[PDB]
Amino acid sequence: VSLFSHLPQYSRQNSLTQFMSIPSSVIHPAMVRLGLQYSQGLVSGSNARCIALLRALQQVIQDYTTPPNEELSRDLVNKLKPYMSFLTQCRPLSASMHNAIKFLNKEITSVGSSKREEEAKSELRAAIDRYVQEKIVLAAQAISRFAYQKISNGDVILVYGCSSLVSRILQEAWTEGRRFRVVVVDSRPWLEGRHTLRSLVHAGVPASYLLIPAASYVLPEVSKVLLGAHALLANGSVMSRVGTAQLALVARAHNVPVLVCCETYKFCERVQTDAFVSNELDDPDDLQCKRGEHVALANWQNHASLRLLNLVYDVTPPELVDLVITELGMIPCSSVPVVLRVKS
Amino acid sequence: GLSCRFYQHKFPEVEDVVMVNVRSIAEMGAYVSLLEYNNIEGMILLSELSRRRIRSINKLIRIGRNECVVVIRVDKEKGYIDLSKRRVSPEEAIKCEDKFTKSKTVYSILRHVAEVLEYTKDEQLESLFQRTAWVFDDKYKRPGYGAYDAFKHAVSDPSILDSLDLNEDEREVLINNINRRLT
Amino acid sequence: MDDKELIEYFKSQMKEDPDMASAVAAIRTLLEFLKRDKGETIQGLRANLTSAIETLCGVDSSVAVSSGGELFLRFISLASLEYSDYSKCKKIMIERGELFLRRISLSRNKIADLCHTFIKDGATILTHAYSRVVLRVLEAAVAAKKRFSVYVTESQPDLSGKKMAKALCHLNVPVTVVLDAAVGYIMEKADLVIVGAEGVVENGGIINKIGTNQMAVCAKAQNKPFYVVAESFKFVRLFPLNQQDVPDKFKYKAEEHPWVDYTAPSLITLLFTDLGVLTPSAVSDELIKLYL
Repeated sequence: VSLFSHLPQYSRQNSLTQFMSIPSSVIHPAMVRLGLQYSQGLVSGSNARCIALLRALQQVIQDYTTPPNEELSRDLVNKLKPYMSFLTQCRPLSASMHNAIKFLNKEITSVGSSKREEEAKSELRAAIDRYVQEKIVLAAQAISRFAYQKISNGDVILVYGCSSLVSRILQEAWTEGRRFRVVVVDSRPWLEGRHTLRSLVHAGVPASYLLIPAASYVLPEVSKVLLGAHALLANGSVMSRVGTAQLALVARAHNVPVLVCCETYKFCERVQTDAFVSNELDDPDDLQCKRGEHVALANWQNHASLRLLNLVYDVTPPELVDLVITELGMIPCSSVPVVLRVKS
Repeated sequence: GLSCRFYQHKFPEVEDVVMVNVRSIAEMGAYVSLLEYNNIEGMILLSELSRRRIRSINKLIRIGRNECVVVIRVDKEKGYIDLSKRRVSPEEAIKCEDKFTKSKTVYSILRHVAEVLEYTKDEQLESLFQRTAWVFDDKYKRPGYGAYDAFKHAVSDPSILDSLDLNEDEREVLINNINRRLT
Repeated sequence: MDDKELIEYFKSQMKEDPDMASAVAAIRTLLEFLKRDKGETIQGLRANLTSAIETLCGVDSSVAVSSGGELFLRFISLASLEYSDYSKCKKIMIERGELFLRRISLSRNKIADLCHTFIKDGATILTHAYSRVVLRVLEAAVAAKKRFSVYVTESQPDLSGKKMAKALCHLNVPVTVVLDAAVGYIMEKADLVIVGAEGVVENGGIINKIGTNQMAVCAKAQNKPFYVVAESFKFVRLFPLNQQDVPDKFKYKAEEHPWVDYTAPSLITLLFTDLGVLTPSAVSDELIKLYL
């Protein structure tokens, strides 16, 4: 597709460890394992990947030796770059990873050269642990406590895709002694809502399941819409998985409020005015349908004029969102920049 | 299961440094619970509210911590104690921590000793306290430290245990626990 | 003083001067309670003040009272208050409360001065119900040698619009009274809409007397400006979404007869507060700054 030809396309069946030496190499083995797991797709999620990367970085910082004359302050910064270039080669990064990169580089630079190696190592490990503890778990607990006040008996809540924060909030609210039922909507390049369906069924909550194109059929019954997010842009738009904007638009057409939950450490500084351009493409071979004998799109490379498109991200304007919940409270969507980054 | 005051006193005096664990945060002050004088409520007024600072915090990071605070005003009839934090010196905090640890160890070993006797309530625990440890610190005329050093010295000389009005049933368990913990 | 004395003082203060709002009466009663409290403790004083505020809110169900009490409590405690003596702290908070009371009584004139310049020459103004701040605004405007015409609504079920018109008569301005169901018919001739307020919410909307939502929708359907006059001590922490989410203790006063309704921020143009002139997006963080 010439429209999205600017973005690169990568396949998930290209082994990168074939030409690497077996008993360790320039790349630390922990990064090799992490990149292998990322490429195989065994670790998915906007928040688990950051934790795994930080754990690997802790492991590398544990095993380090200062050069005989060179100070570690610049040596570590120079050493870290090839590893994360390799990680980017394995799979494109996300906003949380970039923020963690910036914080870690700031911490590494800020250290003084008077201290010994062991003191610096201990301080860096303690700082990383403090960051992980403070910026993920406590924020989730505070967000759940804040959002508990907008759920009442007899409500019907609509969720899309899979998100850990939404499941945690719903399970805590149900345990607190509230009664309601949930509706799950799924798309069909991944089918990621089945995880949420299983978790909710196990928790003991009634639920319904359906596909995205029928969204207009069930919206007359719904009363609230709850959504997660991947990043927050400077102008106030919300970036998420493909299809969220459709749900927002149809809910607006049926007069249904929409709520968005996100953590404060995913705040970016980019500006975007359309749901295009800066996105990520995926493997086009997954769109092949397996319906009995009829298997179209097989060997689609034979036809010259046939193209398959696979987007991953979608930007939603702030005119279709009515409330945003963060660890600092609840605010209107248009007021995101005036509080999130005004502390600078 | 059991709970008893660390000292025979019921209320602290002025210019006293005490352990404190933050319980909840209100709009003007901090609701806290004391430990040495059992679970009793108290307020710490936030100087300047730390007002700009408090806007950007999760507001629940401070729940469940420990520090030393100084008592300024006391009202026995209602049960209200005024506390402060700025009026604290680190040298005093060192003795605060040391005394808290010593009292904690003494309380733990005494409670373990009384556990074997299986006190139904804490009234018998209070009687044991006033018959063994409170009388100890009264005889030594010093609070907290006297009982601790007496127990630490008795690990080699149990004869002093016979000086007090201690029954053999209590004495056996107490000697066993003292030689177990203190060693 | 006890609960009966509290209620007696509250009702007497309300009755003495009809030209006075509930918030000022609650603040004065709280100050009186502060000046007659005995004991040696801070938490005891806080508990007594909280109980007094609760028993005051119990008698009268209006939004402004609770916000005024909370703001009073927060404001009087924003100083050192460490010292060693109860009396010095008591005098300090008494002085702070007196200064706060002095500050409150200087907002209507500022609102009128800021808002009177938005009225054109020879214009038709539609308003709803009775509100003293709008009357002050119009008096200031007419003192500046301008001419205009005014429409009002009967405002069922207590017919306060007739009282508003009678008050407007002394200012020799042309005034008309229309039915409560003729708003859509009369919207064509109007030029701008000015209404009062009873409480400002987080997202920017307002809470007012029943019958404002339809006026706002009708004005939006024909592209007419919508203006709101409010006060600083009426900002409350609440994030309603629809008409159901309003708390029940404000809906029904002490067949359905609700007394108040909420209007969204997307149907409003400007807000004229004592802080200045704010777009609806500015309230979302001005409220955060205010509740220090």
